[PDB]
Amino acid sequence: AFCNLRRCELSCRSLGLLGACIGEECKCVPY
Repeated sequence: AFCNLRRCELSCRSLGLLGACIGEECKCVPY
């Protein structure tokens, strides 16, 4: 299985971050 990486990005774009993935679990971070 993959991350919901598009939803992960879109959920953190409102916070000003770039979303990424580890295995199937996602995290976002500032520029």
